[PDB]
Amino acid sequence: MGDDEKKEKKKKSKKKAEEEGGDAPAAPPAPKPPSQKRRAQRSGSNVFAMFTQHQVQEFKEAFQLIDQDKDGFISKNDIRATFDSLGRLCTEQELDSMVAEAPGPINFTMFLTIFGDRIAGTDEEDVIVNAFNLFDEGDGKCKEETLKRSLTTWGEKFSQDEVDQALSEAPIDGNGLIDIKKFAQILTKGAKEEGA
Amino acid sequence: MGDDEKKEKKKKSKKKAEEEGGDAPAAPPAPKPPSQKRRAQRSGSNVFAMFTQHQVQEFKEAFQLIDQDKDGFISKNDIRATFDSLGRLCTEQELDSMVAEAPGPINFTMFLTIFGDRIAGTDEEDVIVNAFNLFDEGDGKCKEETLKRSLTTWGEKFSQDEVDQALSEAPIDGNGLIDIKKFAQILTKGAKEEGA
Amino acid sequence: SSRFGKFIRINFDVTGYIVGANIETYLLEKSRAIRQAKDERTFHIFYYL
Repeated sequence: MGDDEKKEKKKKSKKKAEEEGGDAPAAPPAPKPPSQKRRAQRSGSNVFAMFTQHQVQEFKEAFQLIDQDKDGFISKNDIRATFDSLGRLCTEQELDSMVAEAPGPINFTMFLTIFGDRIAGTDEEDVIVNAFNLFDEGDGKCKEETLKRSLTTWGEKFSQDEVDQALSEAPIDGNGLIDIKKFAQILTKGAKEEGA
Repeated sequence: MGDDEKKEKKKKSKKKAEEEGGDAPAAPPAPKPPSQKRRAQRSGSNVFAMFTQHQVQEFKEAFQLIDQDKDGFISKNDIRATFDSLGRLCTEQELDSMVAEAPGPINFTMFLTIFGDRIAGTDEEDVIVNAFNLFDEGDGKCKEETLKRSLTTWGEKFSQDEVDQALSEAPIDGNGLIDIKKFAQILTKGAKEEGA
Repeated sequence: SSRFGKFIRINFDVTGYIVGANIETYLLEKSRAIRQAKDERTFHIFYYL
């Protein structure tokens, strides 16, 4: 019991994260033990308060062209619908990776924690931006050749196929891959185009 | 397999627009090899204040104000007795037509289905300041002679009647119809009731 | 799928008849309840209640 809170959140958690280990297969993902909701709480997470006056109502300011359940929602059946019609995606493999930001009602009182989960969900800035911003030294960046040396020679070694695809793609910007932006392409303050 | 996700994509409808408005489209995505549905984005959500923060709040929450008998739809008798509960009533015909701005069951969604989609009407107030604020030669005012002479003579013309009505309402001071206030006089957080 | 497996002892008197009989089972998939993998489920009954 409280598994009722967790059936409403086997709906909504599941919003994080049970099928997430997609193409990199079948990981040790989000757990059913209730304390672990706060490991799903990792850094990159801001959630504005309930009678927000509005950073939460800004989600009404776009609401119209997103929702499912309009007494006012986006359910399981709406990222296991909407992302296929709004931001990205999922194989049964990556199913509730992205659909793990709604396996259960994104009510307005959950739009709250979906632009919350936008500035949160997938390993956000403190993880992604800092993956290389911590290898980095300062008001800086990381060297191209040294990052080639990494991707192949450091850790789980990758293929030629993997390097070439991530080479033509790499934002090489002055002999150095603009790491902060290779990650935060996904973030800042000037776009209202994708995800939502 | 790779399919059960795609089974689920159809409950969006079952409470948003479609159960009135197949008009406002379910947009088919999800081609079975689920690498594919990363092409289906709605890229670019910006213009002037679509949800304006003192207006569309109220409209939607005036579903919780305009649904009087608390059924979940809006009847002919909802709009009426709820306007009567404020004051100025439409006749049943005026109401009938104002309901017939949608095909029938104006419920919580059909209401906002016509509400948001209608993006056009009058000019914005800051454009309306530009109206006479672009005629002034400095920081100053507008000489009254010039506002009288223009409204009658220039381009689209008024009648005497048309000016005199506008003139008892027109805040003349120092032989100068200080335009900035008259603009706010016509169109600020304006009057209720007339729609929905 | 099931996850359990078993044994019997059969004690006999002076004349050899069935008198004692002793069944034992060995081990279980006893672990998942507090860690289910993505797209897996738990022990049947929870979901049912």
